[PDB]
Amino acid sequence: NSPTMVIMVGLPARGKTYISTKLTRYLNFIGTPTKVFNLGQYRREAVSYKNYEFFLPDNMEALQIRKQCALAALKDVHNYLSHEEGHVAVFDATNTTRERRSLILQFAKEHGYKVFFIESICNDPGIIAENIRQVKLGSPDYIDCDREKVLEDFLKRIECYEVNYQPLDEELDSHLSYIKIFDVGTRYMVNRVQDHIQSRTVYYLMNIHVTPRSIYLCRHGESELNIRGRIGGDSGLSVRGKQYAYALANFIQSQGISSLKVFTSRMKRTIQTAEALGVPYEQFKALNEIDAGVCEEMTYEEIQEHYPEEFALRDQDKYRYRYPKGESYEDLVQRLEPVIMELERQENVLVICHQAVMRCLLAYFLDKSSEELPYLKCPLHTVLKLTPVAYGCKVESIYLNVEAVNTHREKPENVDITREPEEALDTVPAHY
Amino acid sequence: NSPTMVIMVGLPARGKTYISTKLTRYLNFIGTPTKVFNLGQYRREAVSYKNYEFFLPDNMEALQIRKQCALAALKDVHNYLSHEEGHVAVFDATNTTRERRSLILQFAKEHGYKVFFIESICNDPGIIAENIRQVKLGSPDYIDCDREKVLEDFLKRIECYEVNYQPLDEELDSHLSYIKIFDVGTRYMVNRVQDHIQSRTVYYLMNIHVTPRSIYLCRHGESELNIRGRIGGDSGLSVRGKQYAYALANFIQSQGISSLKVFTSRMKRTIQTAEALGVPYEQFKALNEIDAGVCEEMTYEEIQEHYPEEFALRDQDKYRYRYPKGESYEDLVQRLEPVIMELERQENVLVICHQAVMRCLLAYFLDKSSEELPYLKCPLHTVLKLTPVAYGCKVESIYLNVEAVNTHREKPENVDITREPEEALDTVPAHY
Ligand SMILES: Nc1ncnc2c1ncn2[C@@H]1O[C@H](COP(=O)(O)OP(=O)(O)OP(O)(O)=S)[C@@H](O)[C@H]1O
Ligand SMILES: Nc1ncnc2c1ncn2[C@@H]1O[C@H](COP(=O)(O)OP(=O)(O)OP(O)(O)=S)[C@@H](O)[C@H]1O
Repeated sequence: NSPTMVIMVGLPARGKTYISTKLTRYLNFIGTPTKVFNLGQYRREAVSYKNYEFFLPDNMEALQIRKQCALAALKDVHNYLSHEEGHVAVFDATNTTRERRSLILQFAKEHGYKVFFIESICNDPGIIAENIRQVKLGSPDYIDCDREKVLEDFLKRIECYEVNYQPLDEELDSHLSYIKIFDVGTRYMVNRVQDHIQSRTVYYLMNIHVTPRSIYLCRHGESELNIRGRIGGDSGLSVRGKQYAYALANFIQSQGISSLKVFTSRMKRTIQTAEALGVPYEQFKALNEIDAGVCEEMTYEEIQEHYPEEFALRDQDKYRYRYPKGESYEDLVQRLEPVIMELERQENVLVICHQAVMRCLLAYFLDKSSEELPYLKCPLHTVLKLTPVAYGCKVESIYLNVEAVNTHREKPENVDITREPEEALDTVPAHY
Repeated sequence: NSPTMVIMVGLPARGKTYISTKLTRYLNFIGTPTKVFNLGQYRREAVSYKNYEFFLPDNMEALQIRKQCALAALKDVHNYLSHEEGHVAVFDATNTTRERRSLILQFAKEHGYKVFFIESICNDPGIIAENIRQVKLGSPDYIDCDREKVLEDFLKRIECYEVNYQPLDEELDSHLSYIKIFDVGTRYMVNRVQDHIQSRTVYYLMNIHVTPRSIYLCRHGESELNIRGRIGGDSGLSVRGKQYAYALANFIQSQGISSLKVFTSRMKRTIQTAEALGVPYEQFKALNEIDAGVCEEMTYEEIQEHYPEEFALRDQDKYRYRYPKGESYEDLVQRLEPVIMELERQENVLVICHQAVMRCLLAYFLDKSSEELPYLKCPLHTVLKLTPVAYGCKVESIYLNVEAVNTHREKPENVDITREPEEALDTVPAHY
C-alpha cells in the first residue's frame, strides 16, 4: 500500500551493502520494485580520498558533507517512492545514532512511508578482518594504493563510528519494526513485523549466508522432443542426451565438490540425467519446464500455423505474454521463488533443469532484466558454474563436448500480428 | 534425514498446546509426518482430578507420576520416529527446568534425533486470564465443576511452576537451536536454525496469530463449462453464476465484516465473481483450479472413453494419481502452501476459488486426511464460514439460494482397470 524504507544499521564492514544488494535483488525478483541508496556513493560524489579523519567526530566540516549527502539521498528516496513508483527504498549507511534514525523516521512520517531496520551486529575480529580483506582493500576510496595501511585507516575509520554507536534498544526502540542479525546469522531478534513485505524480508534475510560455494546450472541432456524441434512435453533423453548425462557426472567428479546437493524437476529428462551421477538427488515439481498450454509439444512452425497472433504477441512481450492455457515467464519466476530460496540456503548445489527455468535462475543470480531474461542463452550439454562473490557473482560456461541440437530462438525483427510466416520463423534453429 | 523433536517450553496457559496443534498440522500438510505428545494427556491416564497440590514442589509422590509420564511419552516418541517412520515428534509439556530438557537432549542424543525448542513467554495478566477463560475453564481436569475456583486452582497451578522456571538462557543455552516467542508474537528470538525443517517452522510460527476472525471459502459462481459437465478450462460465469456473485456480495455485506480481504485465482470465473463485490481483491496464480492435463475440458464420459485406465487408476488413488500432463491433489496441496500461509497472516478473508482448490483448503483448516481430501463436498453457490477456535475450527455451510449444477463425483464402487464404462460413470452427476 504505502512504500517502505528499509534502514541498514551498523558499523563499517558488517555487510550492510552486501545485505542491501541481495535483498534489493531478491525483492525486485519477486515483484517488489526496490532500489538501494548507498551513502558511501554520495560521499564520493562529494569530497574525496585520503583519511579516516574525514570520519573523526571533531570534523564538523566533514559532518556537514555527510549531512548534506544524507539529505540528498533522502530527496532521491522520496521522488523514487513518491514520483517514480518505487515500492521499497533501502537506505544503506551506518545510521548508528538514534539521532540519525529519528531524522529518517521523521522524513518517513512526513511522506507516509513505513520503516523497517536491519542491524548487522558482529564482534568477531576475525570476521571483520576478512570483510576488510575481502571488500575494503579494493574499495574505490582505497584506490589500491596502500598495503596494511588500508587496514590501519579502516580499523580507525570503524573506531570513529564506535564512539557514538547506539544499537537498537529493546526498550527505547520497542515501538520500531526491525531485525537484528548477530554473528553473520547465528542469532536473530525480530521486533514488530508489520506486514507482508516485512514478513518476507525477515524470511529472506534469515535464509541467506556467506559461506563460499558454487552453483552449477544445466539442462537435462538432449531430449527426443529436442531433437525434433518440439517444445515442452515430457520426452526422455536422446542417445546424445544419455551420453552428456555421463560427461556431466565426469565433470562433476572432476570438480571435487564437497557435499554436492542435486535438484531435478519431476520431468523425466532431468531425472534421467540425474541418475547418471550415482548420488541421491531431489525432485522439485517447481523446476518443471515452463508450460506452453495449447502449444505444448508443437514445433514453432506448427505454432505459427495454428496460433499466429499469439505467436507474434508473445514475441512482443515474451516475459508477460501467455500462450492459451500456458504460463508466462513472469509466471515461472513466481513459481520459482521457493527454489531460489532453497538455493540460498544450500552451499554447493547442482541444478539439472530446463531452458526457460534455467533462464530465470541465471537472471536471478546474474541480475539480468526481465526484458533480458526470456532471451538468455542456455545451450544444451553446457554447464554454467556460478560463483557468488561479495556484491556479485562470476559465471563460467563449460561445454561438455557432446553435440546436441540448438534450441535458442532469437526475437524476430518483425513481431507484428500481420507479419508473415517466414518473417515469424526466420530465427528458428535447425532441428531434425 | 534424522528425525526431529520439537520441544515446547513454557508456563501453563502460554499456548503451548495451541502451537503444538497448529504446527503439527501445518507440517503434516506440507509432507512432514508429525505427531504431538501431550504430557497433560498422559497424566490424566494416570492419577486424576482435584488439586494444584499435585503440582506442589514438595509433592514427591506427584513428581514420580509426572516423571513416569514423561518417560512413557518418550518411549512413544522413540517408536514413533524410530519404528513408525515419523519425521517430527512434538514434545508438548512445560519443560521449564534445565534438568528436564537435559533428560530430553539426552534421549535425543541416544537415539540420534535433532532438537528444536519453542518457548512461549508471556507476562501479561490480561493475556493469561483470557487463556484460562478461553481454554482452561473447560479442560477435562476441571470437569466444569467450579466457578472462579477453577481460576484459583489454575493461578496456583502456574505458581507451582513459576518456582523453578528456567527460561532458555542466551548464554547457557547458546549451543541449542530454538525460538523464543514473546507476547503472543510481538518479538521473537531465534537461535541456531540448523536445517530446512527448522527454517520452515520458524517461518510458520512467526506468521500465525490468535486474533479472532473468520475465513469464508467458496467457489466462483456456476460456470459455462460447469453447466456442460466439463472439467477444468477457463470458462466464464453462467447466468446463475452471475446471479450468485451478487447473492454472495449481499451475504458478505450482511455479515458486517471488518476489513475483509478478498483472494481470487487468475481464472476468469473467480475474477468475475469477485467483481460483484465492488471491493478490491487480489489474484493469485496459485489458486487456479487443479490442472487435468490431457483431460482438460472433457466430460467424465469423454475421459472414460479416451483414457479408461487412467480414469480407474485415478479412482484408486485420487490423491496421488496424475492425469497425463496434469497435477495430482498432492501436487495442488504443495502449490497451495504459499496461500495457506497468507491465510494464516490475514484476519478476515474471503477466498473465491475452485472445487479441488477448495477441498485442499478445507482439509487444511478442518484437519481431514489426504485420503478424505479429494472427496470433500464443495457445492457451488454455497459459502463455508470457517471460525478458528482454540485447537480446532468450527464451520458453517450457507447455501445462497441460486441453483447451480452438481459437480460432486463420488468414488465408484468399482475402480478396477477392467471395470466397465457404466461402472465407471455411475456416480457422475447430471449435467446439461
Ligand atoms: N551479517 C554479516 N556480518 C558480518 N559480515 C557479513 C554479514 N553479511 C555479509 N557479510 C560480509 O560483509 C562483507 C561486505 O561488507 P559491506 O557490505 O561492505 O559492509 P558495510 O561496510 O557494512 O557496507 P558499506 O560500508 O555500506 S559499503 C562481505 O565480506 C560479506 O561476506
Ligand atoms: N504465544 C502465545 N502466548 C500466549 N497465549 C497464546 C499464544 N499462542 C496461543 N495462545 C493462546 O493460548 C491458549 C491455549 O493455551 P494452551 O495451549 O492450553 O497453553 P498451555 O497451557 O501452554 O497448553 P497445555 O497446558 O499443554 S494443554 C489459547 O487462548 C491461545 O490463543
